[PDB]
Amino acid sequence: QSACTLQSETHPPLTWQKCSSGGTCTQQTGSVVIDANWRWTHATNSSTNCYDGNTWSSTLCPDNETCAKNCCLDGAAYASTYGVTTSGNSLSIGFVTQSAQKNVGARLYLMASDTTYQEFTLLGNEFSFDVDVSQLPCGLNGALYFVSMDADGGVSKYPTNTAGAKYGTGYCDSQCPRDLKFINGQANVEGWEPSSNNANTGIGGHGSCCSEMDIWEANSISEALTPHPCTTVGQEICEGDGCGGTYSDNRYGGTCDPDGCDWNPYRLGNTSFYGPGSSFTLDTTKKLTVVTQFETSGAINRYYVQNGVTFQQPNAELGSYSGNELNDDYCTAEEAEFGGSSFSDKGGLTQFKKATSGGMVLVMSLWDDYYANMLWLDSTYPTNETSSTPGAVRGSCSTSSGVPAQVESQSPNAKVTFSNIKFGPIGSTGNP
Ligand SMILES: *[C@@H]1O[C@H](CO)[C@@H](O)[C@H](O)[C@H]1NC(C)=O
Ligand SMILES: *[C@@H]1O[C@H](CO)[C@@H](O)[C@H](O)[C@H]1NC(C)=O
Ligand SMILES: *[C@@H]1O[C@H](CO)[C@@H](O)[C@H](O)[C@H]1NC(C)=O
Ligand SMILES: [Gd+3]
Repeated sequence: QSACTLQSETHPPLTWQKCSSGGTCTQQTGSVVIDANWRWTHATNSSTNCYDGNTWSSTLCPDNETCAKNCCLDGAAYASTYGVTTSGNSLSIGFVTQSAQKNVGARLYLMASDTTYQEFTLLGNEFSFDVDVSQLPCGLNGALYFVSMDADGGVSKYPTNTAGAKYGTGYCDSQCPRDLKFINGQANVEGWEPSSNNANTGIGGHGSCCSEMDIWEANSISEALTPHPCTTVGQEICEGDGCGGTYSDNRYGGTCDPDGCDWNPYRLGNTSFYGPGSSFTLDTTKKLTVVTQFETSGAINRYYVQNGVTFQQPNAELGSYSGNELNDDYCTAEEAEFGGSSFSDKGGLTQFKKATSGGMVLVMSLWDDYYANMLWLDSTYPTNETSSTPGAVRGSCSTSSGVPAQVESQSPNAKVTFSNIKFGPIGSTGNP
C-alpha cells in the first residue's frame, strides 16, 4: 500500500535512555507509530473505503496485488481515535475508544526516525521499564515485547509497500498473525474470512511470522515472560493453515512456536508474588519497574523494583529444576512437567539466541483476546483441564471475565502506561 494524507501523521514523541557500561545513561528522543491494521484504508484518490467493518471492497480489492495498487493507509488521530498519548518518557494506551467507530486497544512501535523502527540487539544487554498495570483487569494484556521485524517496515524487500514504517507496516510475530490487512506489500483479501465474533476483524489467506521475545504480557492479576523461537528467525510470509498460530485451525502447524518457554510466577506456584494489594510482594495497584537481562548463554534473568525495594524473580522448583533463571534446564523441566514440545521442536533457547543476537523492534500494545480470552495468562487453561493438572492455573480470574463483550462493556477505560525505558549492557540501566 501507499500512504495518504487526509489525516496528518504526527508520531507521538517518546524519550528513552541508552545506558553505557561507563556508568552513565543518555536520553534518546524517539517516537511511536501505530500499526497499519488500525488505520483507515481507502482509495488513493477518494474517501471510498477499501476495508470497512470486516470486509473488503470487491471493486478496489479483487485480489492482493490490485488492492495494494488501489489503496492507501492514512494518518492516525492518536488521542481521539485510539486513546494513545505520550508524556515525556511515558506512553499511555487506552482500551476502548468510541469515536465514529469502536477502537479496541492499539499496537505501537518505537521509531528511530520518521521512516525506520529502532532496532535493539538484546543478547548480552538488558531492558528496563516501568509499568502501571493497576487499570488492567482480568482479560486484558498490556504487552511490551520485541519481534524480528525489518527496520524499514518491509519497504526494501517489498517495494509495492511505499507507506513503510512511517505508517506502521511490516508486523510479524510468533503467532504468524493472519488478521493483518497488508503483508509483504500486498493486501490479504484473498481468502478473507470475517470474524464471526468481531465486526472489525477477519483472517486472511496469509500470515506474517517471526521470532518474538515477550518481555511482559500482564495485567493486574498475572504476568508472564516468554521467548518464542521460529525456524526462520526474521519476518516470513506463511500460507493459510500452514501458518499455525492463533489464527489457524491447528496452532502448532507452522514454523513458529506459539506457546514459548514461559515464566509466570503464579503458574509456578508463587501465588502471593504479584497481585493487587498488600497481600502481594509486588502490589499491582502501584507502578512497578521490570528489568530483563539477556545472558550470553541464552538464559534470561529478571528482577523487579517497587518503591525502592528490589525483588529477584522468585525461585521455582519444577521437576529436577530448582532456580530463578529462565534457562535451558528450566525450559526442559517445564516441557517435562507441564507438557508440550513446540519450544524444543523449534530449537529452544539456542534458536532463540539467533533472534536476540540480531536486531529486534520494540512493540507496546494493549489487547483483549477474541480467541482464548487471555485465560492462558490469568486463569485456568486449557479449559478442558482442571486445577489439578500441572501448570493449569495461571491466575485467579474466572473463565468468563475475559470474554471481549464482557471486558469491553465493563472496563472500557482500562489502560496501560509504560514508562522510563532504559536499555544498555547488563548492569547499566540503574546508572544515572
Ligand atoms: C483513482 O485511481 C485509480 C487507480 O488506483 C484509477 O483507476 C481511478 O480511475 C482513479 N479515479 C479517478 C480518475 O477518478
Ligand atoms: C514468593 O516470592 C517471594 C519472593 O519475592 C517470597 O518472599 C515468597 O516466599 C515466595 N512464595 C512461594 C515460593 O510460595
Ligand atoms: C484436554 O484437551 C487436549 C487437546 O485439546 C488433550 O491433549 C488433553 O488430553 C485433554 N485433557 C483432558 C483431561 O480432557
Ligand atoms: Gd545468571
